[PDB]
Amino acid sequence: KHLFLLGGHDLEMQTIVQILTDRNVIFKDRYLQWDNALLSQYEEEIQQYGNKEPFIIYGVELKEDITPPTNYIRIDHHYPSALEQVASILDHPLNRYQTLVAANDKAYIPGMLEIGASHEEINLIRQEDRKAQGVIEDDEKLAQEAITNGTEKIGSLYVVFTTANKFSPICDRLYPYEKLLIYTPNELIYYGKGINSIQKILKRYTPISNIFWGGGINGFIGTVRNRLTTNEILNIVEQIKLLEL
Ligand SMILES: [Mn+2]
Repeated sequence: KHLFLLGGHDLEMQTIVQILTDRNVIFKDRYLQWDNALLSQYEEEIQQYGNKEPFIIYGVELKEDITPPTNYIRIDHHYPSALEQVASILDHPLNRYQTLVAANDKAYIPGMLEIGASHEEINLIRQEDRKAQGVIEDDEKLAQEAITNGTEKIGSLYVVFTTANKFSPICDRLYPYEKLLIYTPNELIYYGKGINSIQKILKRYTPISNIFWGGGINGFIGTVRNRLTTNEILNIVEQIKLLEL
């Protein structure tokens, strides 16, 4: 008797829920999100089924903050994706939509281009991932108005002013880009090349406790919402634009 505990919600997890549902496999979805994708949320299930023989508990991208039981199998990324692993466990053959979900999860748009995604499949997967991540229609429409009316190109840098709360509707519509700076009155995020030079600027204005970053070709660096004043953000924006001279 297999039991799945699900973690952070994205297109993959939403595609996993659908496969589990169509294979009649029991799962508990606590509508979790990356900020709280912890094995601790499921202690009630861990204490009912854990170490009991007949049950195998699969954890799907669950952070193991408490000690897992003996009948726990971890499903995460390191190499197959959680969707592929779950699909091998269930011997479910992935359809085209599902192979594109897996590719998008592993490698964003380049991963879909490598499997031969048409332009309208990429848009559809991108749109469906943004919905599954909680982007509301308003941010989509604010991204279109920001791109159309508040986007200003300087050197290789895209600079976008917006009142949106989520920025993926902007990123996905401006891709491919080399440098992208998105700012609101309350936060800014920088995407693309040169994150370390942007790092010097941000530290001149805030502790590193309020800065978040990720490396690589899809690298980014930004400030946590409302941790900088609007005046400080406006000043930081100018200094980033002076890096293009
Ligand atoms: Mn994944």
